[PDB]
Amino acid sequence: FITRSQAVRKLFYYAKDIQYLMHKFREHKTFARKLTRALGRGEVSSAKRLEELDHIIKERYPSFPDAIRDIDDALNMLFLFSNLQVSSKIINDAQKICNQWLAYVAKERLVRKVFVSIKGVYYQAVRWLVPFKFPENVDFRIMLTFLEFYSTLLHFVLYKLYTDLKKDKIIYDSPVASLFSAFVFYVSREVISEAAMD
Amino acid sequence: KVPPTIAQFQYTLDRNTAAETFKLFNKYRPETAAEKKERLTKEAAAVAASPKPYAVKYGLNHVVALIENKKAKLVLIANDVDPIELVVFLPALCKKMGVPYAIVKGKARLGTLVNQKTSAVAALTEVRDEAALAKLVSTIDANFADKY
Amino acid sequence: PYEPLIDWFTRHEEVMPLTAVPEPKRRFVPSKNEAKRVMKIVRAIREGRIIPPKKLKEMKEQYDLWGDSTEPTNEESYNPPEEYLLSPEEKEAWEFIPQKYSALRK
Amino acid sequence: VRAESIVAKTLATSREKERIKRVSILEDKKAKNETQHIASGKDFILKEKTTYDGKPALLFIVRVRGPLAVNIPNKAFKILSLLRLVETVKLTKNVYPLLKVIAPYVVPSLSSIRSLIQKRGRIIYKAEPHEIVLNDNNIVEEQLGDHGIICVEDIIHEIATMGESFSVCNFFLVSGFGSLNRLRKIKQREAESNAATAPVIE
Amino acid sequence: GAYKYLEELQRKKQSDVLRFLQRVRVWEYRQKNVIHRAARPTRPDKARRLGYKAKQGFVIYRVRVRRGRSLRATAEERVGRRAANLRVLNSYWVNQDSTYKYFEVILVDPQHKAIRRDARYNWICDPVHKHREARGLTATGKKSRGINKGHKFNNTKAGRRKTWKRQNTLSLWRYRK
RNA sequence: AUGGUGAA
RNA sequence: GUUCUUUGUAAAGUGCCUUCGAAGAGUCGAGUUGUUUGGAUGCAGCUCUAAGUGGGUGGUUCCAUCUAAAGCUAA
RNA sequence: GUUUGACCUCAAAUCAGGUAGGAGUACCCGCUGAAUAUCAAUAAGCGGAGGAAAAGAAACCAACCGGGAUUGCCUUAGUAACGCGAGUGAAGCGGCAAAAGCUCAAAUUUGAAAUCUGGUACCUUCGGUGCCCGAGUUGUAAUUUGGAGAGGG
Repeated sequence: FITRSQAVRKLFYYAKDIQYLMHKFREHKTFARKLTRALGRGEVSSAKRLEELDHIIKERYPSFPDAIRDIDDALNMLFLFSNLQVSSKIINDAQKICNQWLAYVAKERLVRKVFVSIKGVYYQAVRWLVPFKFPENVDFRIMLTFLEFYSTLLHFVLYKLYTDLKKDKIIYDSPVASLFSAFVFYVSREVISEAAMD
Repeated sequence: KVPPTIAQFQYTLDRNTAAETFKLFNKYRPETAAEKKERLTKEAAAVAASPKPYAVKYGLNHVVALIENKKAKLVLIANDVDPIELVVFLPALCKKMGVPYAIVKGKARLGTLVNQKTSAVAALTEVRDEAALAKLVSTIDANFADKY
Repeated sequence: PYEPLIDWFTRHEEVMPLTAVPEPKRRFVPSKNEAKRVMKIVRAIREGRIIPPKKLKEMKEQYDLWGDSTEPTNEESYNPPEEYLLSPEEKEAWEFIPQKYSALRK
Repeated sequence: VRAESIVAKTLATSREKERIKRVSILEDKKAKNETQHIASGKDFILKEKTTYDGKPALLFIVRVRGPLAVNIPNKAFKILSLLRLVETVKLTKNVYPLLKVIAPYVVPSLSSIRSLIQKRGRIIYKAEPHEIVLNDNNIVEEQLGDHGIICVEDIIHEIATMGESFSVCNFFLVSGFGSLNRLRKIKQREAESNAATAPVIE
Repeated sequence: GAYKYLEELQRKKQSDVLRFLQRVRVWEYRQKNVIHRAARPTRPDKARRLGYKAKQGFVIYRVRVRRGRSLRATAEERVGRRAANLRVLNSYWVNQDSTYKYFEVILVDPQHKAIRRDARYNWICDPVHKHREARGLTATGKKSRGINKGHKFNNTKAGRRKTWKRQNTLSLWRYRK
């Protein structure tokens, strides 16, 4: 059997299912040298002109229910990044994705179990976890790639779920839905919120 | 130890004055292919009274045509041209015509400021900034011609 | 061997330019090539095969890829029973632990 | 090092020192209310032009890190040291004359303020210089609970509101290299780029 | 134009500057193969007046030939044999010494679409021009053939063998003269 | 004489 | 013949006036050595190597005719 | 900078788009080539093309009241000339067949490398267009090839 290192270099695994798998990431390397050439030329207009995973998702998850297998880690990473050299735009996008998912969950109220813990507030719909709203005191490149893949998957997941603005400046099926219905709660500094009074 | 007509190169403008000359020349970068194409497309769309453009002169044949007419005020010459005969006579021609000339190391460096991979020579005829050009010419003269 | 050479000719500056063929009008007039290119682009726009850059800016401006197809905690609560909380002596051998807290805010 | 750097430093320092001197003279003359030898007796702030209301409004402070060629003067050095803003109070009548001086060296809603407070999370704690994180709310109670702050959320609310923790907490609380990172910095330089009588630029 | 200056400078072949240039270039070439691809000609004026143009389709080759079938003819034959897919148009001398003589030959590729669509150069694409040096149709070949006008080339004006055949044939008409 | 054949 | 297009202050020609007005170098040439011619020419190894109102080919003071050392082209 | 870029040079890829060998050979072109003058620029050998090949529009022929691309025939002519011995042996003019002139180097498009190869999507597909990539400034297009030619009115 071909060793992992040997197979990676050629591109322990079965050669039958790996040889055929040899078929833009590589082409993107040319952009670095083009940018270096533009910098050497001393003119930025050419650089501006030069500047101006759906396929892998389907094979990994041929059907929407199959996403649930990795949704655990996907939501874990997304929520971890939502509260965390990652660019600020990536953090904002991760937070927005999590907020949209939470809003959709609240719309359907598809929640069954919850557990507040030291690690974080656990939830069940599928189980997912989110850390507290406090600062978090490793090679982030792997984390960045995992976040990108999970965000790409969650984009399609949210699109499927949805198919089936001054607040931005401030921010039956189960007993959970059956209970607390019409019980409008008021939350203090620790539904109406006192924080909005500020 | 070579004939005097050779080895006139390897004596070149100093780092500071060379950098100043490059900075001055970068102002008059000719419109690259993309910029000219987009500007022409914009003009055509607008159509669908004009000032004379200013840019550096770099073509060796074009520069030599401008040279000996006394129009060229300052000419830059690369010292690493493989056919040295193309540039052996240019300093003497400039001296005879009284046109200040400056030898700058690197044909690639000379061409990098004119949107070309390489450029044997570069010359300026028109200016936007005349005082700066005159001061640069005087500095180049005092630092190159009076020394070597 | 490489004796100095005398600038017997370059020592006197050329008083007058050597060339001829007085300045063409095109040097004092906008280039005709620019006008030709502009009119060619205008013709292309008329034929509808060229999009103006302003329209390109507007044109510079999510699907069901699957459709129908055939293919835990460990009691680490913030207010757990005292038995769950590891004793201080055993914390040295432990080298996440359940801990007792007054409330969620603490 | 070449003389050009020191020459530019001296020229920029002289220019900015004269600019600060005119601002200080104008402020001193305005304090006397003798609007007979000054261009503008009133005060303005620029977002567009906006009048500087006497209300002690509170806004976030940002560092611009420049002009670099201008060596920081002694007055600006002291002002930044007191405000500890050297590293890269309120808008009162007595604070404006000092804020305007450091204006070239420096520049919200609940959403931004809450996130900033809960993310930065500086807490002076005993080694002595520890400032790591908002570790636990009990730390605030122990160190600051005597003032009526049971958690960091109280500090956030009192900062957003016109409370006392806004003042008390003062004693308790593209960026890369390589070829790929040069184009973004060059683009941001356009946004990166001052009369004494002109309004304060925000 | 500058090309006039280049021609005038090249006229004084024995100048100390051209001597230095030649002795440097010959030494530089001595470290290279006998036949190799040249990035650009060392005598732009000569190549330009010989019909060479700096466009996709033209190729410059430098070949070394033993001193002492002319040397230029041998160089052309060698480059044609090596460059079977290219057509030899013309060549010019570039250097000489006591041991070797160097010539530069410019070649045009008829397969390149640039040459095929070039109205001023597509003529070489005709099959009748294959291996011009082989038949001595080049400038050096024609000169060696004695092709020219006047009494000095009466016996070799056009074809040294053809005249012998013509003067050896017996023309007989249907009605004898 | 020209060009080839085999033969230690 | 039939039918759509041209266009763009686009490209040429005629006569006049006006200001300018480039020309294939290790090439021509001489020397020598091999070669061809019934031609003394040409071809070829090598020392040297030419000028721009210049150079080549022919005769009694020179006069007649072209502008080589690049190439394409049916009959 | 106890670094990072511009090129130039040199290698490689089961890279993409291309061409080269060889066969035939009466004629064509070049090299070589026997049995000091003669068989002889023949015989044989090698290399390179087509339906024809080569040559071709004079640094020509002539010394005339001049002709004006190359090529083939008659004539010039078995003459001039030579080896003056056996022998070799032209060419202008004249008549006929057929006729076509052109393209670069050379002096600035510099008020716009205006040029071209390749990739991509279409259409009216021996090609055209929008975009991109690369070559080109050590010169790609137009304007001039001595009959002159070029900037202007």
